[PDB]
Amino acid sequence: ELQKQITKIQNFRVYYRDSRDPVWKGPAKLLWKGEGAVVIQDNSDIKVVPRRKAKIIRDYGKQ
Amino acid sequence: ELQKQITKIQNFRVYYRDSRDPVWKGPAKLLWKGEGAVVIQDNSDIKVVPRRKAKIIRDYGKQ
Amino acid sequence: NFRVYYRDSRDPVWKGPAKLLWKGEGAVVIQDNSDIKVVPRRKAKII
Amino acid sequence: NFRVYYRDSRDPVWKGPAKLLWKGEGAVVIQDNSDIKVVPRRKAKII
Amino acid sequence: FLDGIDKAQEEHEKYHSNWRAMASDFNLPPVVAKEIVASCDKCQLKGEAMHGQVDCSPGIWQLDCTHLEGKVILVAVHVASGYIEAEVIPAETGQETAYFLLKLAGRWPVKTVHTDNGSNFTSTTVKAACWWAGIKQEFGIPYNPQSQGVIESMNKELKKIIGQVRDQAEHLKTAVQMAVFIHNFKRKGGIGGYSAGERIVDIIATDIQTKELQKQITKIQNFRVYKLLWKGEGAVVIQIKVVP
Amino acid sequence: FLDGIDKAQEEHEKYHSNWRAMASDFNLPPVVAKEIVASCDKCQSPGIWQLDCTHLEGKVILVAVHVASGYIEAEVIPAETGQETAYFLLKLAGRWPVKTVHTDNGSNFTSTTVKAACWWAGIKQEFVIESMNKELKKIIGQVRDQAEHLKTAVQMAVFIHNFKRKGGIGGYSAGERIVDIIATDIQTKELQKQITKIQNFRVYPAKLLWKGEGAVVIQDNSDIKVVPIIR
Amino acid sequence: FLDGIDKAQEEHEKYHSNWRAMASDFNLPPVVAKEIVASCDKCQLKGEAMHGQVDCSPGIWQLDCTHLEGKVILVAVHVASGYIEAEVIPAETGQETAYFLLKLAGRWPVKTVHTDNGSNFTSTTVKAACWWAGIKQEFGIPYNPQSQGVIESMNKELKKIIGQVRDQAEHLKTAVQMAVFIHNFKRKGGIGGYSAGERIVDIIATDIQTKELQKQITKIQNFRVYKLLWKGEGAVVIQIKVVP
Amino acid sequence: FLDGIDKAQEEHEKYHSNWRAMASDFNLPPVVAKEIVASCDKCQSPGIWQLDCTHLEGKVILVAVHVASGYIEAEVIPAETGQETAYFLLKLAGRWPVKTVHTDNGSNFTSTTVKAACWWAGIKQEFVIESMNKELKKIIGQVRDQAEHLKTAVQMAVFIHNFKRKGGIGGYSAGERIVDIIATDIQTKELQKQITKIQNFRVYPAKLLWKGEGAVVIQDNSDIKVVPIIR
DNA sequence: ACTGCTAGAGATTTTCCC
DNA sequence: GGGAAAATCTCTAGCA
DNA sequence: ACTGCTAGAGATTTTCCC
DNA sequence: GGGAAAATCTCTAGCA
Ligand SMILES: [Ca+2]
Ligand SMILES: [Ca+2]
Ligand SMILES: [Ca+2]
Ligand SMILES: [Ca+2]
Ligand SMILES: [Zn+2]
Ligand SMILES: [Zn+2]
Ligand SMILES: [Zn+2]
Ligand SMILES: [Zn+2]
Repeated sequence: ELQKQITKIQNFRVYYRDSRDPVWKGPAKLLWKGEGAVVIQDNSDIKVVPRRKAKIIRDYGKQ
Repeated sequence: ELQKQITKIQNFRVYYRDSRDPVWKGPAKLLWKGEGAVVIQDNSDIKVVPRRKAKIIRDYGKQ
Repeated sequence: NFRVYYRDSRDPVWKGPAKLLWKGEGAVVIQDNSDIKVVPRRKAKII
Repeated sequence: NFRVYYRDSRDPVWKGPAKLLWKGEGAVVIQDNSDIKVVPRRKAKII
Repeated sequence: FLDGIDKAQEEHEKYHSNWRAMASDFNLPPVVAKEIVASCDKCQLKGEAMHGQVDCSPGIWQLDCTHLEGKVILVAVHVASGYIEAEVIPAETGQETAYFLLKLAGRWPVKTVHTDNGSNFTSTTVKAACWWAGIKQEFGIPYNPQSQGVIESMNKELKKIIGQVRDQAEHLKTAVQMAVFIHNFKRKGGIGGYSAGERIVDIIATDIQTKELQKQITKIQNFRVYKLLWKGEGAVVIQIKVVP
Repeated sequence: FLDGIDKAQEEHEKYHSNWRAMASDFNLPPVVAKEIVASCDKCQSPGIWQLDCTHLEGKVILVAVHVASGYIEAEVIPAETGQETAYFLLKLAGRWPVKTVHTDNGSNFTSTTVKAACWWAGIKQEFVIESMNKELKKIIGQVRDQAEHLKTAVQMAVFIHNFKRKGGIGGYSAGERIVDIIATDIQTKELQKQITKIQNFRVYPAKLLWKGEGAVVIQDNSDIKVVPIIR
Repeated sequence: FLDGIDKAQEEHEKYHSNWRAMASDFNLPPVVAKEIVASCDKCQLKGEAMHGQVDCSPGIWQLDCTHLEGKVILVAVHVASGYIEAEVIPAETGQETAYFLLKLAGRWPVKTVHTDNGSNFTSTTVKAACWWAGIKQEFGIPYNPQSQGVIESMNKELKKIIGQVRDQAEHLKTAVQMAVFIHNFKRKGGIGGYSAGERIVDIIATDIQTKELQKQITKIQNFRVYKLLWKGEGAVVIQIKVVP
Repeated sequence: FLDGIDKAQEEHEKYHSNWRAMASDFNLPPVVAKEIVASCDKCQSPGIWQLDCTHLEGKVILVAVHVASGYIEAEVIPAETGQETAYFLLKLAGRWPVKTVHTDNGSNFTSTTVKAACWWAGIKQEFVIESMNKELKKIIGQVRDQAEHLKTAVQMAVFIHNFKRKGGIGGYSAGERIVDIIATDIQTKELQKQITKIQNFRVYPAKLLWKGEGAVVIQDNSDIKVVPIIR
């Protein structure tokens, strides 16, 4: 009843950025979403992005 | 009497550029200097640069 | 045979299409209605 | 303790030095002669 | 080599030579010549070669007035999606700006607006509208238009689309709304291959769904890891650190 | 991979769930689940808006209601003119995916200018929205003393209706309902584009449902098979 | 899918959608949608995202007039070294430009000058001076100031150095010549760690020495390789190809 | 590496060639060859310009001659004023590496403005250049009919003298001679900077001549050694 | 205490198709 | 494992 | 048929020093 | 083989 919701929140993609790199890093895996930070998993690397530096979408090319 | 002059013309450094790369590639070895082209050896690679794309100096930090 | 859509002397509008006469490293020489023009390649699109 | 030499509102001249109060990601809050100013980090140099 | 320091300062007071010139002429190490040129107030004339990054939260918008054909176009962008709202206003006044902003906040979930320091946005009228609608007002640094770079890029793109369909409309109002239609729904590409209209509903539906999903997750996982945010098999995220 | 397919086929013929439930429950691609729900015989509107004109204080307020969500857009217009109606309609079509508008056959709704605007934006015209009009008029009466003009009170009422009046089943506002409905319609359109892209392929003669990186899902004579393609 | 081509052209004639929108909406491959957007005259509004490269021969200079404190500064740069010549001229006229150019050609081996299409440089007076001195005149593309980017960068740097030492001089002429001194001899860094004054004599002495050295080499090596330019042990350069 | 060192030491004590010949002939670094020529006892000006004023047609032409090369710079100045002389001198110091100027102690050369300009530019003042003045005046007479003004004839004469009048030993013009002389002076200054940078190091007590990537060249008691360092 | 970006054109690299 | 197509990277104007 | 560049500031990578 | 210094890379304003 809980792992279904955890995999559902992991089905969301995050496009994030770093502090001085102006390019948009690719679609990561959303692990956790907070009010000020967003914990992602990009390239088997768990990062904590600020919320103001992330665009989270469920890509509707999931079909 | 000739190889002395060939090594003397090889003691000159060339700073060259390519057609679409705006960065100045580093000091090559001047092999031949013509009126419109300049034959250089950069990184064991013999290139033919245009004369209008090359700055040839004898670096006086040769001391 | 190419089409060239170019940008001209202090004009924001884009003119064309024109015959491409010569393509260089950073500029093109084209002909837009019997007018030989030299445009930079940042201000021109060749198809 | 830092010195900040900054560029200001539509002025080509560079003012300073000022006390650095806060350094952010793309802007700094400084104090140049009892004037709290917010300058971008492209328009400021911190020593 | 303090004789080199004395002569290098005495020469830099005249010529304002850089660190390479003083390091080559007076036998100085680069640290000392860099200190000599850094202690001069007249030689600090260049800033950091970087750029900041705008706030791309799902609730922040960016507003700006542009001018076209002698008329004023008030444009707003959703900076997380590129969704464009635009109107032709009869005057660049805080009354029309507050009307546009109240109408936009009634249309979409606007949490924050990021404007410049134009009188339109700095007024008391736009300040009562954002207080009523619950919008936070962020103002950029004055005469730094790059702090609102999303809305200026969208002003450029909107003027380009207006110029493309200007001969299909008899007034500029129709051409502005036609360009808003074309940008929001007839041009794709970006972070999802979407148009801006698909991308804003993806952003907002994702915000709602992830908020409700994390609210249902958080009320179940109540572990204290030596507060658990996310447990995996290789790492564990707590609060926010990633412990191995 | 075939295990989830047979579980979904049995679960659909015993329960008749749609393709979204079979794609969430059994980890299938949505083309496979839609072909499962389309193989059955028992199991054989987000773009429709409705426009009306409401008269308050002598002024006229044009009101468009999303009939699937109840989301509303209102504008005090200077007159009941086809120019103002076509301007409102082009604005609304630029803001939201408007496919159909339902009007009340007035002199301004059947104008040539509104017909030209619906032709340009691609809108089809058809000739309980009064409940939405009554709730908007009572919210306007609740909020009229907070505004100086009527044009800045109908926007306050549209804000209160779309984001401050929650209800229905899940207690969502009209804005959350319209973004969920439009997101569902975008998922439907992307699934239809995915089906139309592979509806001309034939696999050796069988259909092509899903071409994975290691598997190819075909349908030979109402039998979904997984085998590891001509157009 | 020619029905998709017909409806995509009929929709692009209204909305001017890009190739991604037509490829997503009408089931088109990217080549066909790119052909539909490339056959439209109204959609060609962007040029190539590149830059050219100026002619950095050892004999070409670049001239430009700038304005400072209401006075006219005629500046020339050696674009292979950055060596700056500058004068304060009483008027932006072809007479003063021809005097400056004849004086510069008498001072340094000027083979080519690359100016814009300013009336000063386009005149018949500067055209007789370059004919007498033997200078070739290259003119840039009009209203493309990047074609003379070396001299505009040096105008920026020269104005910065003038602003640094403006309070040491009572007239602008003295400040311009002080800035020319500081740029040519008191600021180092570049392709050799040189100043511009060291770099120009390195460029020109290298040109003379390599010309004489290749003239003495060429009159000895007279082999015909199936004309020998340079023989090595891994390759052989002929004329100009590098045969293995 | 020591082979070229002993060949250069024997060749210097039999022939007394300078450090440039010993650095070109035996492939030594120039610090080593200069230490070889400095160890001997038998073998124990590019910045000097000279300024004069020449009167033609009533106008005054200030003429600076590089005394090592014969390269010339002339300007028709409006008056024999210390302002005009200091302006010419600051121009000349900005164009070329001017270290010393030799004048003819006039009222304009001993002015306070020229002294301030020589203090700022770093020039020292000292109080067959008439051969250069005569050749310039005869080239002006040869070229006066090709110009309208005298100011644009002295620049034509400076062009003809500096680049169109070749002579001397190798048949070089004054421009090639001054760029070879200034390049030789820059090589001399870079060698002096290289010597001064390592003149404080001591190698264990011996000098440090050349610190290669695999070798260290020292001098212990007039004996240049190669061994594979404190300041 | 706040902050360049966006869309298009062409080149380059990666992935799919037998 | 080559060729073609798609995805990604690089870079620029123009909006202030 | 012609063409962005230059110098400085900070980050990152490579080389030297025992 | 770490630490420090030097060399190299990245990026930006401002000149048109
Ligand atoms: Ca503004
Ligand atoms: Ca100019
Ligand atoms: Ca603006
Ligand atoms: Ca200019
Ligand atoms: Zn200074
Ligand atoms: Zn069924
Ligand atoms: Zn088009
Ligand atoms: Zn000797």
